[PDB]
Amino acid sequence: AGFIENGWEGMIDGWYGFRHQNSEGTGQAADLKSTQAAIDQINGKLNRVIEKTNEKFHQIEKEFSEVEGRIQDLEKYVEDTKIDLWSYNAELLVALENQHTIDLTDSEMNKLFEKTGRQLRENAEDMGNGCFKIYHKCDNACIESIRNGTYDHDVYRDEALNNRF
Amino acid sequence: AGFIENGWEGMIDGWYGFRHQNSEGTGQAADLKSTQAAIDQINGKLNRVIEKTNEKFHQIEKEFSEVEGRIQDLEKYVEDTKIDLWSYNAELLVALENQHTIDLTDSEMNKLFEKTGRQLRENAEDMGNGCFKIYHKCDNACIESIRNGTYDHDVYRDEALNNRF
Amino acid sequence: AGFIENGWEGMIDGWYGFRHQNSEGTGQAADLKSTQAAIDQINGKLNRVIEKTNEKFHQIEKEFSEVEGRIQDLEKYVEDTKIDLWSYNAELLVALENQHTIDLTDSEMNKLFEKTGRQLRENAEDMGNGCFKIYHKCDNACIESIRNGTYDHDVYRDEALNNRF
Amino acid sequence: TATLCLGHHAVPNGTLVKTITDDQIEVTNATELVQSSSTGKICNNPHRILDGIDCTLIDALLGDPHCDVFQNETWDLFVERSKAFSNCYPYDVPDYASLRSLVASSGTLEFITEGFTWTGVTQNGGSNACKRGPGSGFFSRLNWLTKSGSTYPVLNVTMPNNDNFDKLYIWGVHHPSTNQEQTSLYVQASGRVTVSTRRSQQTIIPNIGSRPWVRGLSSRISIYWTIVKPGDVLVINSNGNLIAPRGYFKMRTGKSSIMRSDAPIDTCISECITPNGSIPNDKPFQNVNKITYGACPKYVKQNTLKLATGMRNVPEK
Amino acid sequence: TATLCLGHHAVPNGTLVKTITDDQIEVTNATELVQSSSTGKICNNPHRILDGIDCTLIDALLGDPHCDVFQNETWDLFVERSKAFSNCYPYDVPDYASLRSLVASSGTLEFITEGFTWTGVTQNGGSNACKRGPGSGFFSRLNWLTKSGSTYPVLNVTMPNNDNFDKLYIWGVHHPSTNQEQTSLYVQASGRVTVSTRRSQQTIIPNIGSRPWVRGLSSRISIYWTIVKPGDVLVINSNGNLIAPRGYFKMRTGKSSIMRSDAPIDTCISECITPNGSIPNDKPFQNVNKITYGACPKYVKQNTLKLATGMRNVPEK
Amino acid sequence: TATLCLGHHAVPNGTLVKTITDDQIEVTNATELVQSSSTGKICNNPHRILDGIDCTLIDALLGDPHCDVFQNETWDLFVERSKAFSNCYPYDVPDYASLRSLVASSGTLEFITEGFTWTGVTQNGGSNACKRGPGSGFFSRLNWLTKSGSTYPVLNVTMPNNDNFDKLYIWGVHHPSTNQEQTSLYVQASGRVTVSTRRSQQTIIPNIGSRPWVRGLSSRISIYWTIVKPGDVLVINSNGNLIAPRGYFKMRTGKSSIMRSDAPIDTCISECITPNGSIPNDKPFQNVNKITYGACPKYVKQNTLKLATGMRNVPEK
Ligand SMILES: *[C@@H]1O[C@H](CO)[C@@H](O)[C@H](O)[C@H]1NC(C)=O
Ligand SMILES: *[C@@H]1O[C@H](CO)[C@@H](O)[C@H](O)[C@H]1NC(C)=O
Ligand SMILES: *[C@@H]1O[C@H](CO)[C@@H](O)[C@H](O)[C@H]1NC(C)=O
Ligand SMILES: *[C@@H]1O[C@H](CO)[C@@H](O)[C@H](O)[C@H]1NC(C)=O
Ligand SMILES: *[C@@H]1O[C@H](CO)[C@@H](O)[C@H](O)[C@H]1NC(C)=O
Ligand SMILES: *[C@@H]1O[C@H](CO)[C@@H](O)[C@H](O)[C@H]1NC(C)=O
Ligand SMILES: *[C@@H]1O[C@H](CO)[C@@H](O)[C@H](O)[C@H]1NC(C)=O
Ligand SMILES: *[C@@H]1O[C@H](CO)[C@@H](O)[C@H](O)[C@H]1NC(C)=O
Ligand SMILES: *[C@@H]1O[C@H](CO)[C@@H](O)[C@H](O)[C@H]1NC(C)=O
Ligand SMILES: *[C@@H]1O[C@H](CO)[C@@H](O)[C@H](O)[C@H]1NC(C)=O
Ligand SMILES: *[C@@H]1O[C@H](CO)[C@@H](O)[C@H](O)[C@H]1NC(C)=O
Ligand SMILES: *[C@@H]1O[C@H](CO)[C@@H](O)[C@H](O)[C@H]1NC(C)=O
Repeated sequence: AGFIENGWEGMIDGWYGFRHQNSEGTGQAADLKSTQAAIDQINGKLNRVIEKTNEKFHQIEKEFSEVEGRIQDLEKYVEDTKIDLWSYNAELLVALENQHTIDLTDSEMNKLFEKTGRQLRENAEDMGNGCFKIYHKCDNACIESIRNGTYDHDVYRDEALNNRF
Repeated sequence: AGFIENGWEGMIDGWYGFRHQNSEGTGQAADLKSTQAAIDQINGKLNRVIEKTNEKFHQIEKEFSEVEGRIQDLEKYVEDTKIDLWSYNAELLVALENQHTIDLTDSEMNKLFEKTGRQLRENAEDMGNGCFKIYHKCDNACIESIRNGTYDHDVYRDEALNNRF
Repeated sequence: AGFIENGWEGMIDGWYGFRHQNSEGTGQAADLKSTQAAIDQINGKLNRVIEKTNEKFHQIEKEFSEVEGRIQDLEKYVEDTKIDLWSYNAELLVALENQHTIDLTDSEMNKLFEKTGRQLRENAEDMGNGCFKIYHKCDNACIESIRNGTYDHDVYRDEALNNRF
Repeated sequence: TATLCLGHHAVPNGTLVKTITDDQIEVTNATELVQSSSTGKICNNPHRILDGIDCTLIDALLGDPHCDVFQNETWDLFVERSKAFSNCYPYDVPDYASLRSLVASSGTLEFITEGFTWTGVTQNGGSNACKRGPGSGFFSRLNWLTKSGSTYPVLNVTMPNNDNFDKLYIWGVHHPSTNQEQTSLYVQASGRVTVSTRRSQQTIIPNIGSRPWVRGLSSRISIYWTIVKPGDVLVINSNGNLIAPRGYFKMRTGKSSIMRSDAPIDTCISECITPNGSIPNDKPFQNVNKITYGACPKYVKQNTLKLATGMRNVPEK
Repeated sequence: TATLCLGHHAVPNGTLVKTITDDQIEVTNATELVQSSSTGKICNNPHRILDGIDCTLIDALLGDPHCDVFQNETWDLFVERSKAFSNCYPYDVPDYASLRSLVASSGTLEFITEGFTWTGVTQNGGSNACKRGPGSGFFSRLNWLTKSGSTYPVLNVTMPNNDNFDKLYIWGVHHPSTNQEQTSLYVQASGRVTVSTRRSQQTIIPNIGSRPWVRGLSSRISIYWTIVKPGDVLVINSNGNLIAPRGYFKMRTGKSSIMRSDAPIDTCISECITPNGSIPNDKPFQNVNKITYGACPKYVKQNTLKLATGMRNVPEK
Repeated sequence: TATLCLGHHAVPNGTLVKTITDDQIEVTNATELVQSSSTGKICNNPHRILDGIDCTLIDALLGDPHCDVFQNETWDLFVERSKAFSNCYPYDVPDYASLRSLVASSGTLEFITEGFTWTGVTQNGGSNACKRGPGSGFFSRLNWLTKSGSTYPVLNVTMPNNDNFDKLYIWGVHHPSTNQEQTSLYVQASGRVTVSTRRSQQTIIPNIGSRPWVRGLSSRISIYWTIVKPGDVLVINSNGNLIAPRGYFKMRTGKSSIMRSDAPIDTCISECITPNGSIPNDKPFQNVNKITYGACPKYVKQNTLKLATGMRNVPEK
């Protein structure tokens, strides 16, 4: 895909979208449904989904000015144990969350692509670069019909198949 | 997909399956191989895969009736630390397990769809609603052949391609 | 896929690759880009990505030769708590890491397949067994062109479409 | 042509679960992972449960007259009740909690009487604060030694451990309310009690004075203990105020413990005991209590956790 | 024909994050999950912060003349400073740390004077080591009892708890530098102090001898405490060296604590306090300190953790 | 036409791993994450390992005649052996475990002799229970003071810390077996030992009586310690039973520790030491022991954990 080859530095009205070329020239528009879906999943994740702030008050002493022996050794041990475990949880959690963010945003891109491909049916071919070659004249009203989910492939097959085969 | 648009409240003989319409009327049948595969993965997960019950006996005191000072403060600290960490593990684990259950069951649905699509080859088109339009007459024996993995696309191409193009 | 039906015990020059049959006979070659990508992800994961060795020195006593009462009970409790939590982390981590290894290597196989399918475009059909049927004569130079990403589908469509339809 | 539709089942009413990417997603089925309730009763199987009815473990250990039924008793779990009370000569146990832990984990009150010989003293003294039967009495496992005639010798007694197990000795020190009691009771202006082994020693000095009145007495007894390992020797040296051991408790290791609970005990089977009663152990987590015994679920803060047991539920509409 | 291209946005300069499969991947946006800095100041809201300026909590408890401003004071967090110093009769507190913890968590120095009657002794003795105003003095919550005329009786005083809360009593024991002080101060060759309740007792024996000189004195006072619950009784018995209580501190439970910090306090609002000052609590983790109070982020070793807030950044080229 | 087949490799014999969705899945390759074995030997590099052969750390500290080889010795790890034994005047150390921890973490027995002057007493007393050479002796770092002629004065000695480091003083108290020993040894019916600093004091009262016989003696010595910080002062006051310090141990901070092990030490290099011997540290987890020192893998319960290093293995058939 074209979305593997690169992203668009020129797209500022959304995260995912369409770019096109036809007889009326070129243009661009964001897809707001996939943009919002990716955003909602992320905003949820950045919030307190599996963790929250706990309020704590009186606790053990963590710093000492004197050498005491066994009790102090245990208090230090307990605190170091707690820190190592929370530091671990923080590494694993961030790597898992980042792994899921990359995967959900790549998936939203692929979903838009498959969604488009099945709307077009046999009237278009996948060029291997994130683009569909549409085999019939498709003007700006047509491109918007594809973009908003109303493209009717049955009014184009007679032309599109003649151009494909 | 049709499996995104909705599920079937009328399907009770399995989790995944087929519904069809042909010259003999309509019908429905569950796919038992994908149903069982999803079930086996889930039954495993609901079992002691990454966790088990531990048997514990004598332990520290966790409740106190008197104000003692340092030792009691440490005992409470140790127990609160343990609880916060296990409560965290429970949230992360359940969210991860649920994330994997949704993903494995969506994937089993998509696998059945791709499996069907390649059996049909060029004799059918993906309508974008979880359905394949079969371009040749396909009676109830044909539909079962597709369902049990024995459909021979080479005996239909001559008809199916004439109807597609 | 053919990569679901089986792997190749005869492939030793990489992890992923191609096998072919044409007018010049048969052959095999590994795909080095997908082989290295799977390896790099794994070598990273097998390294200290979310965990590292900590160096520890003086610590609490963990074994006792006498019955002491409360302090000893707390020291044992603290150590058992630490062990149960790290044992849990080890089970969850290994199962998650193995889940990701299987998923990344299955995905690299599917990526090579889709990559090949879009290079071939309409000049080949997916046979449902990890194989593409190429509908034009494709000699050893052609097969290498497909393998190294330089296949030009536009010089074959006139032949390939006549053989497909 | 024909249409072949692929899909999956749905249910009229699903349930909500949480995932990494979604806060609430409806699924066909979900199970509950937190056990949030108990039966309110403690099961007497498979574990051996010993209901201390009005006794604490220490009163049972010392031999309080109301706890005579617990002599040589065993348990996997000793259960203390909020109604438990003491009714004997007033006492204290420095580091009470450790003695309670030692005895609870040993799991037995098996007691073996030993031939200690105390000469020049009067043996078996009692009090009206610890009545046994119609008259005065004392703790059944202790021997209150007092003067004989007009004297009280220094007692020096040796009791070797030639056995193959550890011996637990319980002993104590008397604390008179006045200077006029200590010299009429054991004819000594300044008493001391020393108990020792080949590895450690404890020396206790009695403290004279009035404490608040408990059961008619302003005086107190302090309880101390020592453990003698095989090959070691117990030596007791005193010149007054000795509440002598009568023998030893046999120590054991194992699964035994102690819990505080007012829950009744019944004829049912359960591997997990909490102070709110027994709970099922078929879920990985519980939020019934933090205090548990046996094959129990992990304690968590959450009252509920739903684990999807199926796919997303998408109704037909 | 026409071309319809699908894609996603990119940014001129993205940021790197870590995943399970990749050590460094560039993303369009990422946020920071570790709070690594403080304002350097402690906020005085919403928590009640009590700056002990040159006082420690124990000097404020005992009544050191420089800490007279903390009488009947309350706090959610008591802040000790490195500049704090003592300036009164030299003292020690066995298990200092526990007393400091008890008082800090109670959260108050509310003190109620009680009608203790000490007969046959001289009340309110002081020292030039604890000047109050131009002359000698002592800790404001303690009463140093000495001989009266030529005698010192055994003091036996009873103070019952008929209230519905726990009472904390602070008392101590004097340790003279010489045999020539103890018999001129409280006419007694061997003093003892016994303080007791219906459940426990403490008996302290004074230790005669010279210690290093502190503020001109080679003598010391040891501080002890006891808690009397409703229905219980406080009894004090002594034949010399008693630094008597003047009443009790009212005990409370709650969110109160203590911290050591040299950070200044200001007019700002923050729920999380560390010894380096208040920090924001809008991130799940912090690496400012391990010592925290209030609604704080978890302490981690990492100085930084980046969480992707967007997709992979793939520049146009 | 032509056929182009895509696929991946397989191996004749793969290995099984566990995933989230599968309990056992065969993969081409897998590695082992738990180190389950040791060499049975302790490596003497890179850490400095000190084999106490028949000594414990405390006997080496005190100066037991068999431990004379450990004077002024240092270690990163002190290794105690099960065969270690004491052979000197019988002793006890209240809170033994804390002293053992303090010395072990300091990492040195460097000892500096100080000019303590003890007047009116006989210095350097010994016993046949601690023979040194052919005659009687004592612990090398302690000075047993006894009467001189017919008297024993109260000793009052001051030793200031004008250095820039902490000084550890080890001292003790003698406990005679009888009233007929204490008045012939240090002419005193009731001895006391007080050791103090500007911040704390310890007063010990000797306890007279026979203990079980150890090496021919029914008497005992108790060991106590104190730490003097720069600017502070050590003061010792006694009227009998003082086992005097001869100087101080220099305290240090660092990586030093102590372990109990019967494993031999050899000429190899390993960063991780367990009591079963050194182990490799190339795996994240180990199940060799819970007691570890240095750059060690985490201890887990599992004997094995397999991490896939490759893809699913699907044989040709
Ligand atoms: C989609 O776009 C076309 C062309 O602009 C318009 O006629 C049609 O009404 C739009 N449909 C929807 C659902 O917005
Ligand atoms: C599949 O179904 C057809 C039609 O019912 C039947 O003839 C065929 O034998 C079945 N094959 C298998 C493998 O069950
Ligand atoms: C791909 O292979 C063909 C046939 O061997 C060769 O002519 C061509 O130069 C190769 N291209 C690349 C990029 O290696
Ligand atoms: C307790 O067991 C010992 C075992 O020797 C026995 O001598 C003693 O009589 C038993 N006591 C009771 C109350 O059963
Ligand atoms: C000491 O006070 C108590 C009250 O607690 C009283 O009962 C007792 O008789 C008094 N004793 C003396 C020595 O006067
Ligand atoms: C039982 O659970 C309740 C919470 O509903 C708790 O307050 C109580 O302390 C528990 N039982 C006991 C006696 O610990
Ligand atoms: C402290 O509060 C008590 C409450 O009864 C009051 O009697 C006393 O005078 C108050 N002391 C100060 C210093 O305000
Ligand atoms: C004891 O030594 C101190 C020095 O610490 C000295 O000031 C004091 O006068 C001495 N006292 C006696 C009893 O000689
Ligand atoms: C503040 O942070 C620093 C680390 O930069 C730490 O050394 C210091 O101890 C912290 N503050 C206090 C007073 O604990
Ligand atoms: C130990 O080190 C000190 C350092 O001043 C030295 O005086 C002393 O002689 C040394 N002792 C031994 C046994 O080497
Ligand atoms: C005290 O008993 C011991 C045996 O432990 C004995 O050796 C010693 O001589 C006895 N001493 C007295 C005071 O009779
Ligand atoms: C070495 O491992 C074994 C388990 O096989 C354990 O029993 C033993 O205690 C370990 N070594 C030591 C001396 O701690």
